[PDB]
Amino acid sequence: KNRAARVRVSKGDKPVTYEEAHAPHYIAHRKGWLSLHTGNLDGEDHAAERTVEDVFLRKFMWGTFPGCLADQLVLKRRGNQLEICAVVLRQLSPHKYYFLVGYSETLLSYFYKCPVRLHLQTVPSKVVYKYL
Amino acid sequence: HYVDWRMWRDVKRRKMAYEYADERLRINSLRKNTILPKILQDVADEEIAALPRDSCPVRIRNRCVMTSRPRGVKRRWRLSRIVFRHLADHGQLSGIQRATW
Amino acid sequence: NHHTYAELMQTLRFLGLYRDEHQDFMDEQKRLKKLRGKEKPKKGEGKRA
Amino acid sequence: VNRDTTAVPYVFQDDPYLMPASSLESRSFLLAKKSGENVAKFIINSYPKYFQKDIAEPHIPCLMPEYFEPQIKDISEAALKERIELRKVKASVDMFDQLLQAGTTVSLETTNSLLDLLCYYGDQEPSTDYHQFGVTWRAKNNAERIFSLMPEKNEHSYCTMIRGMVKHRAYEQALNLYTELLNNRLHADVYTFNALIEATVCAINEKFEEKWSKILELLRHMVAQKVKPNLQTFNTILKCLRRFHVFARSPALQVLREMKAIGIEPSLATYHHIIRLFDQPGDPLKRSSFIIYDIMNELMGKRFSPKDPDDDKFFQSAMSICSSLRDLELAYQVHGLLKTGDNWKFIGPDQHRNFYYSKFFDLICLMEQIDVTLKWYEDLIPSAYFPHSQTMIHLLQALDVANRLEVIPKIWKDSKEYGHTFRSDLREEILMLMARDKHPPELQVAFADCAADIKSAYESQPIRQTAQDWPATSLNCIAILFLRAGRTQEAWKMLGLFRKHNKIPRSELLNELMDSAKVSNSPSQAIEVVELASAFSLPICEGLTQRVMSDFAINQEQKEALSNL
Amino acid sequence: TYTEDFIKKQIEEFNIGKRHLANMMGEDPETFTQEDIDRAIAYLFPSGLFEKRARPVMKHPEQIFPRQRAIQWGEDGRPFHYLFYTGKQSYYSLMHDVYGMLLNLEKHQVIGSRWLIKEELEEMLVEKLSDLDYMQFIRLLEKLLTSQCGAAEEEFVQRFRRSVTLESKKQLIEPVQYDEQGMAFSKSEGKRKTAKAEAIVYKHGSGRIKVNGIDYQLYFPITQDREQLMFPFHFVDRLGKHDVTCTVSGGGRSAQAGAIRLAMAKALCSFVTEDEVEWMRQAGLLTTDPRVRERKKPGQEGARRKFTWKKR
Amino acid sequence: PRRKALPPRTEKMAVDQDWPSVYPVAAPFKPSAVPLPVRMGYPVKKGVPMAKEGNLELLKIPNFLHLTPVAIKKHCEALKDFCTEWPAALDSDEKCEKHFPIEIDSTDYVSSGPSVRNPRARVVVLRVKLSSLNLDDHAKKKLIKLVGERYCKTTDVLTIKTDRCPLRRQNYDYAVYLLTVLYHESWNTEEWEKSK
Amino acid sequence: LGISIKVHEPPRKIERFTLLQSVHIYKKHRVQYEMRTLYRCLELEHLTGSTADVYLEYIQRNLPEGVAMEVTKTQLEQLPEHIKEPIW
Amino acid sequence: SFFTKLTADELWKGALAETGAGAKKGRGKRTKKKKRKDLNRGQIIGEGRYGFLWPGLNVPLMKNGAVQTIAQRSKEEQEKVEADMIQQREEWDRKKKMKVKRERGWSGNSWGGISLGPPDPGPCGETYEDFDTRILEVRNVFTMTAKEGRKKSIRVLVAVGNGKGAAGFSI
RNA sequence: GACCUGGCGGUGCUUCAUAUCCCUCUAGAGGAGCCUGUUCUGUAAUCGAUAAACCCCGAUCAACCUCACCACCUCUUGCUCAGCCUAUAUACCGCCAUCUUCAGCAAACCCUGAUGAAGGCUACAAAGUAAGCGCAAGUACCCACGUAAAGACGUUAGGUCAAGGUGUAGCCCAUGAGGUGGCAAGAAAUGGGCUACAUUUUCUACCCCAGAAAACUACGAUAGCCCUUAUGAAACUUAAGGGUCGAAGGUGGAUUUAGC
RNA sequence: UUUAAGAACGUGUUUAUUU
Ligand SMILES: [K+]
Ligand SMILES: [K+]
Ligand SMILES: [K+]
Ligand SMILES: [Mg+2]
Ligand SMILES: [Mg+2]
Ligand SMILES: [Mg+2]
Ligand SMILES: [Mg+2]
Ligand SMILES: [Mg+2]
Ligand SMILES: [Mg+2]
Ligand SMILES: [Mg+2]
Ligand SMILES: [Mg+2]
Ligand SMILES: [Mg+2]
Ligand SMILES: [Mg+2]
Ligand SMILES: [Mg+2]
Ligand SMILES: [Mg+2]
Ligand SMILES: [Mg+2]
Ligand SMILES: [Mg+2]
Ligand SMILES: [Mg+2]
Ligand SMILES: [Mg+2]
Ligand SMILES: [Mg+2]
Ligand SMILES: [Mg+2]
Ligand SMILES: [Mg+2]
Ligand SMILES: [Mg+2]
Ligand SMILES: [Mg+2]
Repeated sequence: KNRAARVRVSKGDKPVTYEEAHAPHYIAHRKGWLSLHTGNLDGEDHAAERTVEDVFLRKFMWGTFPGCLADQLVLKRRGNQLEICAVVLRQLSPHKYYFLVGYSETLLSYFYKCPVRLHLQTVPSKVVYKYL
Repeated sequence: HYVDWRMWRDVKRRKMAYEYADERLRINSLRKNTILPKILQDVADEEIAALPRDSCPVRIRNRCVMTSRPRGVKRRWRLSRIVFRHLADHGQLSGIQRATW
Repeated sequence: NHHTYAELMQTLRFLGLYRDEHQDFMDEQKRLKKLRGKEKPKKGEGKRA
Repeated sequence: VNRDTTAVPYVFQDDPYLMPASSLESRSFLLAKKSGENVAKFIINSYPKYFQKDIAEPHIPCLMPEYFEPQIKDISEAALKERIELRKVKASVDMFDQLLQAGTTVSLETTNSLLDLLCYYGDQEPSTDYHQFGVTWRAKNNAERIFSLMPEKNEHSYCTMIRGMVKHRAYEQALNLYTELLNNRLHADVYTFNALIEATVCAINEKFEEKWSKILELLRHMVAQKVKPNLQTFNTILKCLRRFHVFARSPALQVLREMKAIGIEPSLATYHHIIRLFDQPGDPLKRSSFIIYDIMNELMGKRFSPKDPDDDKFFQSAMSICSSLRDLELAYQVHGLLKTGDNWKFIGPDQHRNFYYSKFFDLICLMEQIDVTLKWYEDLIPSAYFPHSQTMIHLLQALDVANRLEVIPKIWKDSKEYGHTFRSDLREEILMLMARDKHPPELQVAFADCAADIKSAYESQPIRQTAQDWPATSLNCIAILFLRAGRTQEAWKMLGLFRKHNKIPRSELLNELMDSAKVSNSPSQAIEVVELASAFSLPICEGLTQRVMSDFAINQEQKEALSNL
Repeated sequence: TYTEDFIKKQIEEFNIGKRHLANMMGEDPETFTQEDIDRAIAYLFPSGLFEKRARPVMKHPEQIFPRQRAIQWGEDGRPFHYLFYTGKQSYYSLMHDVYGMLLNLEKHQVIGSRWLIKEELEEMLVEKLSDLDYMQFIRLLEKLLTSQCGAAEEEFVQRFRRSVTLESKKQLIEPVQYDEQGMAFSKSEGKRKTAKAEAIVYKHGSGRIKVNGIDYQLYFPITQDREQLMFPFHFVDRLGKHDVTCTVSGGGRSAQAGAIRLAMAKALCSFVTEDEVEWMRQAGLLTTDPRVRERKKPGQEGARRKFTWKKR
Repeated sequence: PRRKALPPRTEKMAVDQDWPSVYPVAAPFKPSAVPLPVRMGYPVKKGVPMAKEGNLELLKIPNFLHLTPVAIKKHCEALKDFCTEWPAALDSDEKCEKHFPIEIDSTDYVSSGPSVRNPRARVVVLRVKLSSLNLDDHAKKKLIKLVGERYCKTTDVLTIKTDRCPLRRQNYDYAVYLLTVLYHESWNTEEWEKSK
Repeated sequence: LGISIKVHEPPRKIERFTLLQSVHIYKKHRVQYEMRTLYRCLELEHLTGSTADVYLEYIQRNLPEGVAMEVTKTQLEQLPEHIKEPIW
Repeated sequence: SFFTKLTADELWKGALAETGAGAKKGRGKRTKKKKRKDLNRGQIIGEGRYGFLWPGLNVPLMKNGAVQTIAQRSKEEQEKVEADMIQQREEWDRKKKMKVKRERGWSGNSWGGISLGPPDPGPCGETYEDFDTRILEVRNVFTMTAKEGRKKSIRVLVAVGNGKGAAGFSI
């Protein structure tokens, strides 16, 4: 049987998100892409460096906002800029969110040598597409 | 903090081959011709063969940058077939989708 | 450069700014093996001689 | 594009949960975002090696670690200059002795560069990421020690030493050091003379007539040494004259006229020191009115550039003058001057911005028509400043004046969205206005739907230190607003809270309770009205009870009513 | 579940958002139809997802949310319909009405139309139906038609019939054109495999054909290929009456002929009668051949062949 | 108690407002800012598409909310002061090649990332017809033999492509220099040419 | 801005490649992927250095995510001085 | 390396082996089962080994009306925080180990005689607080299936009563 | 002793299989040579897959490197707040094979069997109602066709601890690390494939109206031997080309594969 | 009523405001 990126069915008590409920054969039919850049276009270059940056960013933000991310990130590149768009929860205090936005935006700008901006969208609880 | 020693040995190899790249280049130019005397070409055959082994570029291996896998690596992303699919199947690679036709 | 990535996030973890769920895993297991007696021996002064 | 009125300042996260509601959040949210940038710079400059790799093309110098530590470890003339460029007071001075002890010739342009570093910070280290009252200057300091060691002293030597003393409130010592300058056949610069004017007045608290003569001497010396004054030279004069509010009024204009004579354009700070001086806590304010009107005509239709550090403090004061004068046609010129070109940047920091828009908006509601006052409330708030509890009050006192009490149910919603949900003074002025007079059903039902929200705030209070307290007027108004609306059921449940908290009910609340009972024709309820007022021993109750007994009362209840008194 | 009050609040957000969307695009909120909303949502929120049901959509709540049955009992608890306890009050109230009209008839005494499909009947009745239930209802309707149904009965039966758009398998004639000299001709196109051909057929000629500027017998040495070129004209008895000038590109030897055969036939339909064009169609001269090379699969030697299988 | 989220500011917005002021530049989709009941997602059995609140699919879209027609027309109205007028004389292309017989081609590449470099940006191509040059029978015959496959007899165009040097200003100079030594050597006649 | 523009859609390009489905053995079973590259060419005409400097900056800045650009600029020049007449 | 590190849900899902071939047909003894532990329970955002105090995250932003600055706990004070974190851990853990003396029925390991409490309330405002439930028999019965084989199912017998003549049983 | 469920039956009846069971069509395999894998043997000298569901399989790839093997030598807080290709795939995640060239899995309620394991249909209707998963529907390629993709719950403790990660256990002057050099062969058997045994052929021109060749100088090696070149620091060894050589083979046993 | 057709080692697969 096929297993990649499939959430196995259960009794019906397991909540899943939209992206987590669709398998790889829906990536351009019912889903989009979580990262958007020009590396993988015909005749373009540096698709390997943009991928290592993505893998590190998804882990930096998972451990920098522990237990706060409601759904996967969305990385966006427009030339030199790097836009991180995240959906987070409302448990943490806003005082601490503003601290981490400025700490991460700055730390990552000096690491990757590019202007970095972070966009949060708070939701009360993790959105549920269906129950498996 | 690399994946394994096999990876660490290739990092060193890529570093030593970058230092002697020009020195090796200049010597081979003498050997790769029919113009200069054989006596001189014979001396350059011994000078480049006395260089350290790790300076030779053919001893470099394109491993995966995440798992250190020597085979099954896609050169454009520098990843193994197993890691590439893990990222492509989750929609983390821009433009990469499954083919059907 | 894996040194930078691993040394950076090792430092950020001691600073309290990065939470590595993977180290916490193996740090908790390595703590339960000391209570069970499976502790790493002293170098040089090992079981063999 | 233009400012978005529905939004908060760009710097904040455009998200309902992260938006600053109150004015305290607005300032505490940017201090935390500034604190994360500082925590990251600490980590970037403490572990440079992780961030040295540069992949950017073209190179970005502003995104690379800074190196604050000295690299030339040898003892030489060039090794000390590198420790003076990093502002290393302790290392440079402790290393200057070693260089001096060795006997190596030290250039005069190098020893003068050390005095500037010492005369500015006062032999103290600058502030770093991590390691008011009184006179900062000290006698036991290196500034005076090294000054004696020097074998040769030029003009700059004294010039930079006199300015370091005045900066640290060493006025008395600076004047003593200036006497030596004149003894050495030397000439000071404009900057040194500027600090000398501050020492004259601040040294002694004498009468103005003596001070004015003193100042004119330095000016006559400035022209006697071929020294030309600058804008700062004139600004200090006005800033110093502030103490003598009344007397300095006329001298001030002479200083202003003088600036115009030499073709020195007064900046925003110059006009700031004038209005503060002329402004005085007086009722007539005849002179203050005439001054400001002339200044605006001069400033009208101009674009300003930064010249003096206090140029920003102009707008905050000018608005205060218009508020004290209660002149709105003048405030439109002061604010209309703040929008031209790029003068909007001179408004100043937050605290100056919050105060500016308070005096400004509070004067709008009071003076202009209500239809225009509400267009300014949609533009400024919240995009410009977060209001204070007082502004909401003044705005409420304008709706009363315009007989537009149908907007009150909206001003209470916005107050809670700005952090005024638990402001006692505010809730005590919104209820009285709604219950002051009877209104049509449609309008009387809205005030109750808002009075039910004001009532819930009293029930849930953030401060649990003290017991829940309900103001007398509040309970008096919350209950009467249920009756007029039609919520009789809820109107009788508030009766227990009156005596529970020993709060006196007004007669108008009791007199109107009659109809509610009469419409119901339930004598039992009618007695409850009598029983409550009797507990408080109100005189209206006894006379009221007789009328109720005439209209509706059970025989058994009539006898009990008299005995209860 | 979605209540009636909830739907009513969604109707008010669409109306307001419909006025904002026109303010963005600079249109008139009054004359802003649903076609303009779909075009403006596709510019602002561009999605190329192959599934159109997964793209951003801003429609009317009456087209998004599924239709739901109204409440069937009041406060007291009595249902509103006498066939409630059947569970199919709508389906059986229909069967009761139809069977009542069949009793009255006994007492006093299609090409475009298609019977309502099952899935379309549930929407009308707002009820879940089985297959065998659908057939029973269809049997009464047909039985109703056979009898001399009255005018009022026909209107009822026409609520359960749906029109059908009957396509026409009639070739489309090309417009005859005129050149500078004044000769009449007609142009068409053919396609076989990867070969694509454009043919120009003159009304009057001496049976000359030129492919890419070369006479046909030189361009097609193989006899089979020339037989294909002759088939269109021989079938209609017009050999040696027209002059053809075509240009074929791509494909191989035999694919270019079939591509040319098709174009010549399509362009030859303008100089013949309708009955002949129909005959050309029934002979396979106007149909594009869809048989194209099939792709090879991984784990296989070819499109359909498999690797040699070893049982042990 | 717990901190509650404020209502979205879409409610305070009016219909006859100025949208460019809300979304002046490119920014992600903010449901608390966009006053539209837009939905996205594949619906479940007897369900409706997911709403904008919390939707990640709308965050993946590179929206064009900052580029409404109203803004474009308003943006370009402010950019007409930077532009210059095209010579009315040079109406067609035949008249452009009569006064400007040389055409320089150069390509620039825009790609995401911190580095803007691209080795394909150094290439420079120079095309010019030989009918616009002051050549005679001999010079023209000799010039066509030196350039080789750079000259197309069908169009009578000389094509010079330079990608030797790092920068694009150097390759431009190299191409002009190549065109110059070709023109002059073509005019020069040597003795060996007699043995044709 | 008063510029002539023509638009055409060049044919797309699809680059495919196959990979093994399993981590070990099971050669027969593989997974196929593709990257689809779609094009759109905008042919402008009769511009000046300043007009192009503005228009390009305007559209380059608003270039969306995942969209590249290849700008081919065709400049008009005049014959150099040395080319006017021969020296020999 | 930093790129070869997974998440907790992936680390625990593999270590517990809850879903495996051993779990399906009674191929694993339940005497020593591995128990999941949440490692983020008692972790605070901003706390590290070095003892740094980041204003806004670890400690209050302003102190005495003034914004704090970056400070680091002393060795003596930072060591007192690590030992105090341990006590909260062991205590928290201890509670779980502590076992309640559940009232046994006819026997220690038997199910008969054990009470289940009052039945669940009905939707239309029906409650059975006056009723008491008690188990009579718990049997493990099987049926053979084509794909899985032995299919284990539970058969339970209970009784309910109010103490006033009303009683009933079910399966 | 009597039953429930399932499985099995060289168990009955009936209807069917569509490249599938039989008959029937087309080209092949099994014979020879070569390439390549595996098994045995051999060697101081890896591991893994290994009925269907292994055998040009992990490898879209091994002259050193890769490399984990062998011999010899060398280092010890060691590139890592160490390390281990050490044992365990019968502890696991992860990614998969297989039935699947299937259509069923099943929560939650009701009812039958005297309230047993269990079972639950008849349409002119006799107790079943059913979320959800899958199928289907949709989408991709040139459509409505077809091909892909998809394909649940489970079955084979099926494959993989040597992708990486990891539980348990074990090593820590060595089961770790590094260097130099070296083995990867063939008595033998076998799987898969390539080229051939020729005349619908061979050579040349041409890319389909030609001329020659045609049985011991024919057809026929991508083999051997020699030489040269390409890559590389390194090639009797890898590849390409030339020369030389002109072998088996004369359409292939039982049996056997694929294809609408 | 209708040819023949053998065999498959032993265990283990379910609970608790400037000033
Ligand atoms: K054969
Ligand atoms: K064979
Ligand atoms: K074979
Ligand atoms: Mg498969
Ligand atoms: Mg290699
Ligand atoms: Mg084939
Ligand atoms: Mg016991
Ligand atoms: Mg082997
Ligand atoms: Mg084995
Ligand atoms: Mg095995
Ligand atoms: Mg195979
Ligand atoms: Mg080797
Ligand atoms: Mg070796
Ligand atoms: Mg080892
Ligand atoms: Mg074993
Ligand atoms: Mg297994
Ligand atoms: Mg398939
Ligand atoms: Mg399907
Ligand atoms: Mg096994
Ligand atoms: Mg021969
Ligand atoms: Mg040969
Ligand atoms: Mg060589
Ligand atoms: Mg036997
Ligand atoms: Mg047996």
